[PDB]
Formats: sequence, structure tokens, C-alpha cells
Amino acid sequence: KASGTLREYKVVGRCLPTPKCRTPPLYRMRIFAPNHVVAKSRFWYFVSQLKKMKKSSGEIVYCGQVFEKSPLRVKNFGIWLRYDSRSGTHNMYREYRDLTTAGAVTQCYRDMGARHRARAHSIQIMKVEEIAASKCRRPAVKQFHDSKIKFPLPHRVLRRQHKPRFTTKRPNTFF
Amino acid sequence: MKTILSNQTVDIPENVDISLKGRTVIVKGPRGTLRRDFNHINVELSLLGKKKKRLRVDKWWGNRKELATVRTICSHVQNMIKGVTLGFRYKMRSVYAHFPINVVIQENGSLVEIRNFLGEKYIRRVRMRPGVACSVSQAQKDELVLEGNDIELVSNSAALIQQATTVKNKDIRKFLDGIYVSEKGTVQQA
Amino acid sequence: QVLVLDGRGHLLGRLAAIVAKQVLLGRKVVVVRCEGINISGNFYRNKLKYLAFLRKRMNTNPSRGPYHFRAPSRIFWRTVRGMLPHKTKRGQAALDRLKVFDGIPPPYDKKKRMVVPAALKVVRLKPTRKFAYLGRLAHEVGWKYQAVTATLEEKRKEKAKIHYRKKKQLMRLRKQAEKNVEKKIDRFTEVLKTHGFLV
Amino acid sequence: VFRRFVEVGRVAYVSFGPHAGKLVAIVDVIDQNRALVDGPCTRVRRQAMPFKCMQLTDFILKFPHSARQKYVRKAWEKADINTKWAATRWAKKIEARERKAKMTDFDRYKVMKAKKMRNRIIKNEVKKLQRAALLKAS
RNA sequence: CCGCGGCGGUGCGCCGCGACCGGCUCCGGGACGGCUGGGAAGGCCCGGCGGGGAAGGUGGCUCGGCCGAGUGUUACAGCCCC
RNA sequence: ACCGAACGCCGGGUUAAGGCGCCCGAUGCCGACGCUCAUCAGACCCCAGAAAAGGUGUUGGUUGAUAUAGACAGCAGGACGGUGGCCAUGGAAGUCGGAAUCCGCUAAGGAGUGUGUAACAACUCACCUGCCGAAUCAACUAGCCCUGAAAAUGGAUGGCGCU
RNA sequence: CGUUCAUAGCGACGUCGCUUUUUGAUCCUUCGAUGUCGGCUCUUCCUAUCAUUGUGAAGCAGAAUUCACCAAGCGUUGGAU
RNA sequence: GGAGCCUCGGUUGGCCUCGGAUAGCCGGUCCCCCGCGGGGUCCGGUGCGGAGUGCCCUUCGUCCUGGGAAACGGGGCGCGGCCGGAGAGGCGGCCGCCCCCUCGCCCGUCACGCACGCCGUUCGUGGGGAACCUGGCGCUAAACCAUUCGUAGACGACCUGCU
Ligand SMILES: [Mg+2]
Ligand SMILES: [Mg+2]
Ligand SMILES: [Mg+2]
Ligand SMILES: [Mg+2]
Ligand SMILES: [Mg+2]
Ligand SMILES: [Mg+2]
Repeated sequence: KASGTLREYKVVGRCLPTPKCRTPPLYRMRIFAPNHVVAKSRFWYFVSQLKKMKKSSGEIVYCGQVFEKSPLRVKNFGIWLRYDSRSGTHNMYREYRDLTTAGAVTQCYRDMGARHRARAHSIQIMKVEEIAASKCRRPAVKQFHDSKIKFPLPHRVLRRQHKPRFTTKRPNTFF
Repeated sequence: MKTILSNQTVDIPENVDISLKGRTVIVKGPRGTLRRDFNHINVELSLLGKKKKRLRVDKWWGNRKELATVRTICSHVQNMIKGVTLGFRYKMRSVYAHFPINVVIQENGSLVEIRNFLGEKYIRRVRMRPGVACSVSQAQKDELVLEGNDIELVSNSAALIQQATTVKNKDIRKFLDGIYVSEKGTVQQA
Repeated sequence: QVLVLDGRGHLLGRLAAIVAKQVLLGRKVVVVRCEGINISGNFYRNKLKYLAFLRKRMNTNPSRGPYHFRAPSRIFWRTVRGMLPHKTKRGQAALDRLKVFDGIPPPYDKKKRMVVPAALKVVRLKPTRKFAYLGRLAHEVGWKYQAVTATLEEKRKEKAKIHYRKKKQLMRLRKQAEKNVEKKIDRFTEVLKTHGFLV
Repeated sequence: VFRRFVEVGRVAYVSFGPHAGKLVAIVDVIDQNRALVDGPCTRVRRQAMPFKCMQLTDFILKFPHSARQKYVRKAWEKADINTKWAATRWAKKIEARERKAKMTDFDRYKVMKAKKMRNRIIKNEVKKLQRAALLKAS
């Protein structure tokens, strides 16, 4: 796994039928990935961990993208992790604030990279759950839970430093 | 993480008049003026209320070390208010097992000659920071009085005459001598 | 045809790189008020960084060895030289286009002078970081003529204050003159805000 | 010492990006650096938008923090923001700048000719004023 | 010799144009298919059914000129949201 | 000798591995989100350099307490008796050590954390209040940073430099 | 251990390092030859600091002192075999 | 003023506050203090900066004549006086007098080799340097050798002396 921005994929697959087990059970998963090719791979990875089931011995029945059902709402996703340190493997519960699940998982991966130097391949997302105003443990997220929210954009540093690469005017950062 | 907002308030007393050129609080009242420039602290020094009753210090999107300044600016302002109203009086008592540290102020407060510390021929002259005025007290035998508006300058000038009288190459648990700060008070209490 | 830049407020390396490419493309550059150039990282940091550079010397005959210029102008000139191919002919030619000054002397004092906002401290550093004035640094490493440069700049600033005051007074007369005349310039002034000035 | 705030319902001018040169009301604040934003009357779909790209005006129209588009449209039209914006000095100098870019070569010539005269009429007024003021000083 | 008629090769030297093909690299238009026979959205509104923040509310306190602004509590809908 | 790719002589295109402040072709993107300040910062396979162990430096996690039945630190008030308890006498009536190790009063104090004593004494270290006014606190864990970290010509993230 | 007290000063059983002023390993370079020990003479560099400057420590009363920090500026000798 | 080798780069100018950045710019002061200005308070304007380098200034065919708006402005390398400027001044400014012109903006009104579609055009330029013809006012040598000296010395060099 690497990244871009991820998409939620629904992948369902079954260990393919034999004489003995004629109608084997289906298994579904929530697989976050850049595209369906790698989603299907990721599915087989998790499915091999849990069940005696490999890509050879099974078939992916349905792989399909899942869209956010409330894009224009702003939600609080609680996301449960399982990374690998340089040392041993670990659990987390992070919280992010986003318009989408996929975005919230992308937003997680980036943080893990930054905060722990945890590379994609090390990480496992277990559950991602949209959560209320309450049931939010993280004060980073809590500070935005407020009706009359108000703040300035204080030391508003300029970009466009090479539209006029040279100039008469020294810039301004108050607005 | 970044804290969306933090702030504090400092209720100035109706005796004092504080004014702020941007981020440079100037506090004036009974005893005199005290300016102090916080250009280097990066905060919103609002000054709200009719009768100009309180000073408010915001600090937007601060990380933990940025949010520590919020209070400290407020505290320095408090001390600035105090200095204008009451003033600061640091009392410091001389100590010795033998050599009775002969102190004597000179120009006004300014200079402090500290003769016969530990039997030393070397007379320690010690200047004061401008505004601070040392004076040898009565009602207490071996004891100095440092008065001034700006606390910083007073307490440093105390430290000058504390460190001046220091013992080299001996057991300082034994040789307890010098002029030490005994009481940090005000000129007038109300 | 000649860039004059006010070295004040600029970052030592960040200005140098911009000057270097300009000088290579044939532009004649003048950097002025070099003591005002200021370098990221705290003062003590950069003092030690200079004092290391001073230690580097050709052991057997230091007279050959690296020439540690003290003057802020010459310091800036040195760092710019580091971003040229200064052993070549073209690199040398390019270096010869550059002109660098401690303070701001008489050809350039009466010239409007630009600012590189991409190398400017206010923009490029976070406000909670520390930085060093290249004047102080130079002063403490040997530079003799800080005080002299300072006094000359006071005189220059006083002389400039007057110039500004007279410019303001003219601008004021211009504004009044327009108000005096605004019926016999009305259908010129109208066309200069159809095609989008004055607004 | 701030006068403009990322408030719910603050109108902001989008400096650059896809929806550049458009007004936009901040619906809700998502994050440190991302707002959930709308411009029903300004042809801007409800979407998240980074603060970087939006610079914020002096118009706080009033609706509740997560209203459903209909209501912010009504708050926009009630205050008549489109008319108010255009009357502002800011919007005028945007308009000015646009016009200058559109200027054809005949147009350009016309202006040159117009300025040539217009500055000459000011210059004589200024010189006279100076000499008269010289007269006052004497 | 004048025809620069028809054909064939050429140009003293420096040039430019044109359309045709080959190979490229870009630009702008438009027209379709599929999906959770896309998801959200918009618009019209009506009838219900609850739950939450939290209000044209009320209330303690504070700040300004009964009104406006700022916190606090129980929470129906006369702000919304689900 | 690594990574890419294997050479007739040229034009146009396109790439690889690598890059794109300037040296130096290319980010002169209004690039996205974090983390980090280092008085030895850090900066790309082979590769030219560091470990154990530390650190309320900062940032994330994990697990648990305790709390309006009024914390937690901070200003202060008691710390006993059954009792020279028993082993140990060389002295240990709480106190060099060790087996013990409960009851009373209880509001509650361990047959005692230490200081110190030949041994006491004296001092010091729960349970509870008074004031103040919301979170507080503990143990782990892992990121960056720092300590750990000493060499001889002057010196090398390639250099300039860079926050 | 240090009367008492693990850590002033030490430090067993264990353990992690650095150094190339020891000696080994090794055999890459040089066998159409790089003059093979010491001493004398002379310069420079390092610090892992003996002394001197400024300091923190003590089982530092003073004196004497070891322990540690900044530190290589200046020194660090005359002789008998 | 005339020719004439050579070296090339260029192909409107910008004649200036200081600075700030969790702030600034301009006014005007009714009012107060200081040396027409400076500082203050108060008020009124601007502030993704229009008293904007996203800027400003300047125009780019020549002439004719015959109206309007604008109109005493420009020139003669026009000429004399009084200034300011020393950081590497190297540039301006302001004042007398002589002669000449009617130039910017609109209109009419014609004409200028119209060189017959085609490249280095267009300027800073009277450029920098080297060799050559005219006027006016100025000038009138030092250096080295040789000689000498000994404060010096390998030799050079150095210090000295000589109507
Ligand atoms: Mg001693
Ligand atoms: Mg020197
Ligand atoms: Mg390979
Ligand atoms: Mg022992
Ligand atoms: Mg040899
Ligand atoms: Mg050392």
C-alpha cells in the first residue's frame, strides 16, 4: 500500500465452492485504498489473516466503491488503528473531523506518517465510525464543537512571493 | 495542538491609568510611569471597559509554549500596576560571624560601598539600576532597604549586592556571610 | 536598468540565491544596507558558525588561506559568490555585475530600492523563531566600522525625512489642484475610469 | 488587534483557486485550516474550502451554523449582499483592474491621449499654487 | 531574335511564403455508456413521528445605549439540525 | 562492482533511475497535512558512521485511578495508645538488621518512610477539615529534539547556504 | 564498602560503548629499493587537564583535598645509570 | 567643427521616508507642547493597500491652414548671480537679462519617394579607446643612470650630498 486520497471500497468474497461445501459463506469488508486493483489485494490480505482463505482458493464476488451518504455534513470520525512501531505492534484510537470517511482515513494515514513515522504498509484500520459531538475524547477535535465559533487569521503570511519577485512595497500581513 | 483561543484579564485599579501603544503598555499613577515593550510576545492586548477598567490579553492558535506567555504578560502588567501604586521595597539583612559588613550609600541610593566583608581590604562598590534607590534603614541594625517602582530593576540590584558579598575558596556551609534578601514588600500597603 | 535592493530585513542565504541567478542572467545588481541582512537561527548559533569559519586557515601560510571578510557587505558578497561558478570566466563576469555596500552610500541613497519578498524575514520565518542581525555578527567577529556606518545612516535618514516631507506637500497640492480643476478635466477623467484607473 | 473573524456566516472573497473572484459565506468551521462553505447566490456549491484561499470581508450575514443552503440563500438575499459588495471600494478596484486588462489598443491610445492632457492641466494648477503659496510665505 | 510556349534538369548569394503527407506535442468544442440502473444536492410544498444542539425564550451575572452585546441553566419549537 | 540502462553516425519526440533555492537542466505550484529548534540541528540504497541508558523538551498513543459524599498540589493542625510488642543485650521501647505484624481509641496515625540517637527524646513522613475554584494524577509506550558523544594540517548534508 | 548512609568518594555479579599513543589479526599499496632504533634540533596540532584563569563537589572548619565543568592561552625543567 | 581605424554592450524613464507585521497609511486639527516645520491628543477618511511598482511619469510619424477647448508655457548644448550636496558629492535646485517661437486635447485641410507583401529597423550616441585637420586662453619637467654617502647593503634595493 501507498496512497493518494483513498476511497472506501466494499469488497465481498468467498472461498470458492467444492463438492463438500457447496454454498460457502460470503465475507464483506471495508477496504480503504486508492483504487479497486489494490482494494481487492488489501481484501485478500485481511481475509488471509482471519480465515483460511487465499486469492487462489477464493473469488471476489463484488468489489464496489462506497460513497459518503452525507458529504456536505461535517462529522467526527473515530478511527481504530493497529500499527507497527520500530519496536512492537500497537493499538490506537484517533479522532478526525471530516466531510467523509475516506477523507478521514486519508487524514489518519497522513498523521501516522507525521506523528509516528508509520508507513502505510505498517498500518491496519479496523473500524471507522462517525461519532456524535459527545463520545469525542480528543480535545483537538472538541475545540471546534461550539456554536458561536470565532477566530482571526492572524499572521497571514503571503504567498505569491514570485509575483513580483522584486518590488518597491514591503508586504503586509495584517488583514 | 493549536488551542483555538486563550486569554486573560487584568483588572486595573481606578487610581491607575494604563495606555498601550500597540503592544507597549505604559502604566502611570501615584508614584510615576512605567513603560514595557512586549514586542516579542505576540498577543492581542485589548483594553476594554468605560472608565478603562480592565486589560484583556488574547492569544490565538497558540501551541503550549506560546500559551505560557499569555499569563506572564498579564503578571508583568500586574507588577507594573503595583509599582505605580504602592512600589516595591526589598529589605536585605547583613549576616556575619565576625566581620561586620560596613555598608554605606553614596550619591543618593545609586552606590553601595560594602567594606570589611570577611576582613577583606577590597571595598565592594555596587551600582544600582536607574530608578532604584538603596537606603540604610533604622529600626533594624544591620539591614538595607531597596525601594523602586520597577520590580525587575529592584530585585536585580538586590542580587548585585547579594552576589557581591560572596565567599570564595571556603566551605560556604560554614562561612555564612553577606547581605541577603530577607523580605520582599511594598513601600506603602493600604 | 539596475536592481538596487535594500538588504535590510532579508535572509542572508535567501537573498543571495535570488541575487545570484539575476547576476548570471546579465542583470546588474546592487545590494545596499547589508548590515541589515538577518540570518535565521539565534545569534549565538551564528556567531559560533562564523568563528568556525575563522578557524579554517591554511596552516603553513595563512596569508594564502581563506580570506575571512568581516564587513557585512563583503560577507554577503562571499555568500553570493558561493552560488556562482566563480572559477569560470562567466562566473567572474557575473560577480563583477554585483555591487554590495555596508549602509547605503550616495549613488543609491537617492534611488528607490526594491525588496525581495521571497527572501524577506517577515515572510519566510515563523514569528517565534530567533534570528541574527548580520551587523552585530560582523561587529563581534572583527568589523570595525559599525558605529561610523550607523552615524552616517542617521544623517541619511534625517536628510530623507525632509525629502519625504516635501514629497508629501506636493502630493497634497496635487490633490487640491485636482479639486480646483475638476470641471475642466471632467471628460478626460471620465475616460480614465472607463478603461479602469482612478477607481 | 483584529476586526475580521472566521465567524459562522462571514462572507469571504475567494482570492484564488477554481472559485476565484467569488463571494462565499462560511457555513461551518471544519478544522484548524478548513471551512465548510457556500455561495448560493454567487454560483459556488456547498463544499469544504481551505482558509488559505479565502480572504474575508466585513459582511457577517446571520444564519445558524449548519443550515441547509435554502436558508443561507435567504440570508444572502435579505441583506442584499450582491448589491452591497459591488458598492464597496474593494469591489470597485477589482472592477477597475479587470477593465484595465480588457483594454484594447485603440482604447489604450485614447487613454494615453487623455492623460497627456489631463496631467498637463493639473501640473499648471500645481505650479501656480506653489508660486502663490510662495506669495503667502513672502 | 522575340516568345520565359511545352518538357527536362538549375537556382551566384541571402531570404520568405504557400498547401500536401509522415511523426509528435498541446488547445478548444461538442455527443454517449455504466454505477447503490450512481451518491449527495437543488426546487415545490403538504401531512405526520420522535430525538439533539440549543432560542424570537426565560433566568443569574457582566458590558454598552426597554433595546443591543457577552457568558449560564431546563429544554418545547415560534434558529436550525437529525 | 550500487540504481537505471548496455553503445554504427545524426534530427524530433518520450522516458528510467535520479532530480527541480543558487552553483545546475527542472516547482518562479498562491502545492496538501503534520512533526521538529538543537551553545554538535537535520538532510536519501550500496555509503562512509554510533550504543546501552536517560530527559514534565515537545507531540501523539495505551492502561488505570479520584473527584462536588467536595479532590489535586499550595498556604497549615495532630501523628497516639495495648507497649521496653517480639527476636536480638552490643544497643533498637517504630527506627544497625531480621520473623512479625494485629486490636483499641477511632477522625485517625504504620507495632512505622526517614533525620538522628549507645538508647530515647526531639523532629519528620496518613485520615480529616479552613481558604481558594476545574479538571486533576499516575504508570507505561512510541515519534522528532537533546544528554550519553574524546584526536591530533584547516574542512566539508558535494559547496553556498537553508528554519 | 564508606562508624551510620547504594551513588561525597567508590563499586562486585552483569552489561553497552569509544580509541587507534599497545599488541595482535590481515596482506590492499610498494621488492628496475619510500634509507631500517634511538637521541639531538625545530614547528605545529590534539585533549583523554599535571599546573595556571573562572567555576560547581565533598566524608570542604582552616590548611591540605580529591570529584566534576568551561578550557589547550601559557607552561611542563637540571642531572646519575 | 571634418574625416577615420578599433572595442562593444544596449534599443523610454522613475529624482529616495522611516519602518511595522497580534498592524499600518493619509488627513485635519478645534486644542496643547517644542524648534514654516517636529511631537502629542482628539476627530474624519483609506486598509487584500487606487496618495496601489497589480504602480507612476513620458509619447511614437513630418508638415500646411483655420476653427474650438486648453493658453504664457517652451526653447536658443541662450547667457550671469545665489544656493543645497563630502559616505564614493558628482548632481541638482533656485534668482536677473537678450532673442525666438504658439508647441498639449478635439475638429476640419491637404500634402510628404506611395520605392510596387519580406531580415539585422527604431535609441543611450556628439558612446569608450587609438590615430588626424581648426580657433581662444594657459604652460614651462621631473624621473632613472653616472657620481657621492653609510643611518644601508650578497647583488639589486635603501638613506644622504653635489653654483
Ligand atoms: Mg580549603
Ligand atoms: Mg586583524
Ligand atoms: Mg534491483
Ligand atoms: Mg553497608
Ligand atoms: Mg624519501
Ligand atoms: Mg574536556
